This record gives sequence, structure tokens and C-alpha cells, in this order.
Amino acid sequence: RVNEEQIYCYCGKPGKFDHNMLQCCKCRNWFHTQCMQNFKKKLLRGDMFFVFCCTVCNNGIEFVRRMQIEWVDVLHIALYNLRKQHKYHHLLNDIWPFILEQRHQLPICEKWRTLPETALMERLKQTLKDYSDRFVCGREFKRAPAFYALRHSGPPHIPKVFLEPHEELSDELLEKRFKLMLMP
Ligand SMILES: [Zn+2]
Ligand SMILES: [Zn+2]
Repeated sequence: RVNEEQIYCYCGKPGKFDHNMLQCCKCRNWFHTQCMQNFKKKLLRGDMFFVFCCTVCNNGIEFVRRMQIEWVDVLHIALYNLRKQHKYHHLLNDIWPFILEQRHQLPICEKWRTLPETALMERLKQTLKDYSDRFVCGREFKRAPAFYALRHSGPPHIPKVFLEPHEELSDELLEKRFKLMLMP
């Protein structure tokens, strides 16, 4: 009755989407990063912000590009990796440190990367408000609210990129068609 059908990589083994797996834009098949050619980077759980095209669809040349991600993406990644932390998460105590730890590693613009901490705090506070649909705000008794959590169980929202088989794989096309930003 309830057997979950697991998708498979071309290697023949199953896998998890939010755990080192990417989907080809052209063929729409899923691949283990290891089962890819020269992809060897540890990936935070939920972080799939890449544009991938396999060797089959791209004339034998594997195509990977890292996306440029916004603060909401960083926050969703933060809350997704933490929570899987025995209800909510204090902004200053649990969310703030983690982003600071990973700021260097995250695919964001230099402005975001080198942004002052006070200006960063207010920017993060507002982002969580603008994205109230994804983030619940929690308040302690007789305390200003400092607690946040994902309103639902899901991983970071990531825009789907599906190309026609005959289309060029230019960064120009990806930005014109899908409104994406790519990390240089
Ligand atoms: Zn493919
Ligand atoms: Zn595989």
C-alpha cells in the first residue's frame, strides 16, 4: 500500500534530494554528486542552489554553475540544518552564530559578505518578516520576540531550471529566462 518509490541515479543506487543530489536541467534526471564528474564539495543540507547539466545532455562536458543566493535562502538553509536540533531557534543565540560561521562559504555577493553586523541584524530581521509565509516568529513571555522557525517541514525553495535539449547553456540565457544570478 505505502511503499515510497525512490528515484535512482544512473549508478543504480537511490539517494536523497536534500543530501548531495542535483537534477540535470536538460534530461531532468537526478544524480549523486559523487556519481558526477569532478564535483567534490560538502553541501549543507538543503543547499541545492546550482544549475547542472550532465555529460549526456551537454555533449560529454559536465556543466555546473553555482547560483547567487539571497538572505532568505541563507536563513532557510540555517533553520533547515539546525532544526534537524531537538521547537524554535533564538535569532541571536542559534541563527546569528551559524550564518556568521558560514558567511564565508555561502554563495552571496560581496556586499552581503562584508556587511556590518548591526546592518546585517536588521536586514535579517526584516527578511524574516517579509517571508512570514516561510518563517514563524516566536516571542517569550514579557520579552521581545527573538525566536524563529520554519512554518513547514520543507527544504529551501529553489527555482526549477528546465532547458530545451537544443538550447545553448550560456549564463546569459539562464539570467534572461529564469531570472537567476550566477556566482563568478
Ligand atoms: Zn542530462
Ligand atoms: Zn549515483
